[PDB]
Amino acid sequence: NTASWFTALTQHGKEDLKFPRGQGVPINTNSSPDDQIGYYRRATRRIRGGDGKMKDLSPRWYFYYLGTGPEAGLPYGANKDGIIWVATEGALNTPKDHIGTRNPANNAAIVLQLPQGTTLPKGFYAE
Repeated sequence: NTASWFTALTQHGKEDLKFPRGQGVPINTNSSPDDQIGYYRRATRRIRGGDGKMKDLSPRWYFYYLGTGPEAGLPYGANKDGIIWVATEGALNTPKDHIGTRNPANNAAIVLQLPQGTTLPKGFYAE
């Protein structure tokens, strides 16, 4: 009943999303150095195509702070298909339930922006 705080990263290539061991956490001025840790979750959608058959759209990757979201129970590093982990140096490996997720009724999504020098895999674009 709740959404990611940020807009999604859309996967346009065959590469899966992945970041080096200090990159990938979206910028949020209303968060602290301890909170800068979370995961991206892949969300695939299916639509009626041109032949009338079902077809997959491009996968979307949504960021959630650690301890929040559809995989709030997973500890950092947990093995699960469709889940990739990110953290910045100094972040605390504790659940961020104090941040939680977004209610689109009273909060717009934060435009996802990565800090200067973030290395993305092929098929991903940083605004």
